[PDB]
Amino acid sequence: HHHHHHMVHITLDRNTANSWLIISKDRRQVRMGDTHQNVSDNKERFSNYPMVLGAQRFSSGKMYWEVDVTQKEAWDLGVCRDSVQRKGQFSLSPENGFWTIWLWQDSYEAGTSPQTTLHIQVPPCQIGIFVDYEAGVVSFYNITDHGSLIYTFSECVFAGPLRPFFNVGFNYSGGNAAPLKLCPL
Ligand SMILES: CC#CCN(C)C1CCS(=O)(=O)CC1
Ligand SMILES: CC#CCN(C)C1CCS(=O)(=O)CC1
Repeated sequence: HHHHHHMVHITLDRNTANSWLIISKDRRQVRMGDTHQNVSDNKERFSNYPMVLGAQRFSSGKMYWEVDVTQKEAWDLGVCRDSVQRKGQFSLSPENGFWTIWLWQDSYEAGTSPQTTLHIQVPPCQIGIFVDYEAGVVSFYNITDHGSLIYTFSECVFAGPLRPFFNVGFNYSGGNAAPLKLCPL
């Protein structure tokens, strides 16, 4: 792909984080802590899952960023509406305002409803995410495999401002403690 020139500097919004997450001082990395991180509750925090939003809001244009997923067993990545549900249980779908892919139990899937099997020959260590607001497109690229396409959501109905979306995943296994990291431009 040739989307690198639309690179944007993403930072994480502490106020949206699940209360177990630890966001680095530079707001570029997030991981699951082993307990509640001693923050007050607020209506923005994702309550049921280890999720956090980027601070940036996008309502036009073309945007590109990259996320490091090295040695993780489970994660979700993409974009979502600013108005997505924060509390209780919900599925990651375009109907609920999410355009995402994930790794779960040794398979990669796109967050359609129902979910779509992805075909990845080279497990990615970094993911590129491209949003074209006007065109209604969200695309995912395998940076480890020379930028190969993973998945394109087209005919997207964003229906609001978009935020970068992250899920570090649970760590029931003891094998998923590693952080998500926003990679430098
Ligand atoms: C099937 C599947 C999948 C991957 N995610 C959509 C979930 C999000 C909720 S969760 O509790 O973080 C488990 C992982
Ligand atoms: C956020 C949240 C939650 C659910 N928890 C009580 C734990 C979090 C740490 S764990 O290792 O994922 C086991 C499940």
